[PDB]
Amino acid sequence: GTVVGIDLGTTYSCVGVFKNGRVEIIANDQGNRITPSYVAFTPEGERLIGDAAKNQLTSNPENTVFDAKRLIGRTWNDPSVQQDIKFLPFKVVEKKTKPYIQVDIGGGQTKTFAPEEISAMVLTKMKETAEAYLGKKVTHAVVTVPAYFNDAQRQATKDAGTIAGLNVMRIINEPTAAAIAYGLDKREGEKNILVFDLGGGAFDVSLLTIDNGVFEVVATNGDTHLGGEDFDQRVMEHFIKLYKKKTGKDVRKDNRAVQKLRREVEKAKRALSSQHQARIEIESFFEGEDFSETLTRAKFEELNMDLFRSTMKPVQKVLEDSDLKKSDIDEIVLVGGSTRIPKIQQLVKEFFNGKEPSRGINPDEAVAYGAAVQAGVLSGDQDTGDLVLLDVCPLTLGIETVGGVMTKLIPRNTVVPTKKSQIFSTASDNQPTVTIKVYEGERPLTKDNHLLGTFDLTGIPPAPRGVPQIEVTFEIDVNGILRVTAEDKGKNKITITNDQNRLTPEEIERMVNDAEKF
Repeated sequence: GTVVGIDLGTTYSCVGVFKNGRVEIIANDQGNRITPSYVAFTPEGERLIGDAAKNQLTSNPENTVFDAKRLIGRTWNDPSVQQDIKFLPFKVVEKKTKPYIQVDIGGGQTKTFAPEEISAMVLTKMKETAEAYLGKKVTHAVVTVPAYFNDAQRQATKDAGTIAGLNVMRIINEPTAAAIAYGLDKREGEKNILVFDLGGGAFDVSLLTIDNGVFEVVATNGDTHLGGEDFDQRVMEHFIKLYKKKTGKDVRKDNRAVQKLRREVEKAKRALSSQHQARIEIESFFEGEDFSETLTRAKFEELNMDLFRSTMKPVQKVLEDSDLKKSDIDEIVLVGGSTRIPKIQQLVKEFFNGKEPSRGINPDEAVAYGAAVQAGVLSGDQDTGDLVLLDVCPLTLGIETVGGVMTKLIPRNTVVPTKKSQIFSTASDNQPTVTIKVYEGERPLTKDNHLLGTFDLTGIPPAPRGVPQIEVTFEIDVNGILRVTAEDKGKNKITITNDQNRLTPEEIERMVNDAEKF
């Protein structure tokens, strides 16, 4: 059928379709070309998704869910998850070592959701938006992820797609999608394009070469827990502390107070993109008292300056990894909602010695636009023109060798799909199982990198230590997701079992079925 492109964002999502020779970004039922990544359950049992969910946050905060993009593919004990919990009104509980979400779905009835199920609801809303515009069912999609997403975050996004009843044909890295929006139909030779992608929750920088519809990522780097949400938390914290100093009272555990502050902080941030001061006004803030304060642009900037400045380190790294200087950059493409912040634009400009970013790019839509073009290509639409993408893995994959040392299998910035094979053997006589832990990251020792998964090579026939010869192949697919397989080089196929913190097959089937009821 008609394959859609969905930008699944932390705070906002966007859907496009390639039709009649061009991309159309599809407006939702309220006329908005972006939709809040919010879900809510009214006290009466109505499920709200998008604008309606966000609009009732302050009256029903404990049963309004958002920020799921910063919870998927993470463990409960991740310090980033524990940071966000302080500013999230909904209950987050540990289940299967992961942050699950508990809400009241109506009439006092508790329900627990995996964060993938929240993202599935958002994807369902984006699918419905496209279906209303197209006048037909949508079964297939290209869905975006941050370039710096790890394996678990990628797989969790695909699982969200599955739970939404979508066949996710391709997971596309956000800056790659944005590069397509910039570069589609340009015949300007080969150019070095830097995409600076700072959204509601994640930060990516990618350097690409673009040449007449051929897009190649040379290097990428970022931080999947740096964006708008962090800047909002800094301002919320400022005003929580301001109230503490004024009254002596702590509002941090009052969800109504904190989320009313969130609403106002969002509006102020938007206003401060064009004004130098904004008013924070809350009628019934805490214990019958109102809240009435000013936020200057200078204060907003001061509260966030360390975070704003931290965005230049990934830019530095991508230039080094690509063997390019600042002066080799032909265009700077700014995408993501946080690139509307004047100070962010100034810092990027100053970092590039006064160079102006590319005009004609809406930072809220460019990623969706690119996703819709790639969806057009995967639908066989010739009006997209020749469109070739070469993308990379963001993180070095490795294994542990003697001394806790990170030993490389596949280095960062390798074009995918790619594979690496290695022979493994046993450490003791008659050992029936060999366990291999795979890590993601650039640090010297495995303990300072991220555990991707534990893989057990099982059914190894009895033999003396060191005699078995098992060739394990580690393959990263075009989506950026790892598959591990094994062959006895001495019955050829070796059964591998893995633990990668993924939703179980039973979970996914149950969650798919539950979603179909809505």
